[PDB]
Amino acid sequence: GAMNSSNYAELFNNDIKLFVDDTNVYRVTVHKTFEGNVATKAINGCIFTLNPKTGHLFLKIIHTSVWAGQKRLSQLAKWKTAEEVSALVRSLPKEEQPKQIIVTRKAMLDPLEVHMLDFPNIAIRPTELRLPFSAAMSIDKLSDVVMKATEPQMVLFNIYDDWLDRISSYTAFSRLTLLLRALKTNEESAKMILLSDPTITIKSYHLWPSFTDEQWITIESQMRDLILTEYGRKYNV
Amino acid sequence: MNTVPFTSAPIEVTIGIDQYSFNVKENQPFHGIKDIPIGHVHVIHFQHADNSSMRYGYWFDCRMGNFYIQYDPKDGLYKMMEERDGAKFENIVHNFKERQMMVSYPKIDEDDTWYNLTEFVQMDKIRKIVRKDENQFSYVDSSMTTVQENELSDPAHSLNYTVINFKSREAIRPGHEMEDFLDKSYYLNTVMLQGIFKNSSNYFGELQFAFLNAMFFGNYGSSLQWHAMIELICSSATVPKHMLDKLDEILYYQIKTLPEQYSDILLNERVWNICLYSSFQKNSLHNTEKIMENKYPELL
Ligand SMILES: CCNC(=O)CN(CC)c1ccnc(C)n1
Repeated sequence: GAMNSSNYAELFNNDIKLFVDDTNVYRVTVHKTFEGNVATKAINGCIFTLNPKTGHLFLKIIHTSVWAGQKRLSQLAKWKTAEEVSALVRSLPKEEQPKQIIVTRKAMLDPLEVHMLDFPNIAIRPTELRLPFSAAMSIDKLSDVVMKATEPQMVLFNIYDDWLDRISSYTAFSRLTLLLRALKTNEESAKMILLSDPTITIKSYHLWPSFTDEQWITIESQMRDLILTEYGRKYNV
Repeated sequence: MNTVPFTSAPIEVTIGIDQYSFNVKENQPFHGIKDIPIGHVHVIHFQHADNSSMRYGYWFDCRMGNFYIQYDPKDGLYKMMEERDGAKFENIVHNFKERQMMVSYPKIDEDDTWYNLTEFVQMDKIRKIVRKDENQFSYVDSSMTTVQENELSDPAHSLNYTVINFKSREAIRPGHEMEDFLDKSYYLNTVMLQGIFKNSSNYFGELQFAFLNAMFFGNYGSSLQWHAMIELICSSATVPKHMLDKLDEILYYQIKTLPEQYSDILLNERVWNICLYSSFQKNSLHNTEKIMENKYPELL
């Protein structure tokens, strides 16, 4: 069935699974036309596919050429996502495919189910969690590779950098969701927090700064402050 | 005009003949049903006074033999049987008619309801859905399951309807996943019509037979089958114009005939609202939509 608070620890067992988020597959700017009407201009997007146990991010870039001459693009984006996820499973050795795939929006269930009819032993699940993965385009290096793409492309990241050397997957996932929740709630402040100390750098091969354990605990505390705060400023409390 | 004689009526029962029904009291002198129009299939069905559980009955065609009903006190039901001795049969029927112990199939001459509900239903196809080839008639009841239901447990007593599944490899061509899922014309026209049913009459025939088993027996698998065959058409952008026009006639008479008070269990809100209001054919079922909206607007 669905994924929720009660079975949250299944994400870090030893059955290979992915999360698929489709919220940045079809992205547009909305502008006025000379005639004073409105038109959209698509920009590159990405499929956020994430192995939560290892941190593997199989980032599929969706080049704008894929929408050319297509109608009903919000609907096709769902099927395009399913088609690419399916292509990835199929590319992979049997022992390497996902036993489950969790979709972050229910509208993905039917597209992915239909694209995966060949894999009846892969379970396609929704979740009741409000995961902040839409904020993945606030990670500068991810946004950069998407926007520079001139063609369809798959780039493989580890969204945990080297964190699993020191902390568990459970803890690494929780750090990631907190960072992403913060970026989603107030991207400027979130980013001020992460880069306030020029001595702490992001290695060329990482997404996040090289914080010590003690420095992560402070960062993590500052991000919770941010999220609590924006909640007041928003609701007046 | 043909006759189904009854040996006796030892237990109080509600008897159905097509869309008609009447009460027989325990050991009332009842010897069967006469003036049955030749040329259509028919269904004679039963609901015991004592156990309104398990409606049950027999599909049959009087051209295919002489059939009578006889209560079995061992198995506890009204059983259809064939009389092979034809002189015995004529003689038995003549006596019962002379003594006027038969009710008359009560057809009004303006009334084409039964013909309109059974236009494409053929006894030879009923016998492939309901497998029991030693009899020419076919038993159905409330609790029989469908072949598809057994895939999701006794196969001899199953309803072998045509399996329809929108999320199956049969329904979806590789590379046309979105196209085939959002527009089922390929599944309808090539897979089902051209491939399985051969023509639209065989398809409509199963669809009608599914609806009747749902109405008369509350057979839940039959109901699912009816709705599925409707939805497959309604979810195809490309349907021959003649098929839509007959579909509209077919549904109209099914909706007209449904008990007003059974509407909540035999009609799937999702399928009907989708078919009448969201589907490719939302503009194509004028008669069906008008009767649906004037009779069951609650459902919509
Ligand atoms: C795609 C679902 N499979 C995995 O996640 C397994 N996972 C092992 C760490 C990796 C890592 C690298 N490449 C691939 C392809 N898989």
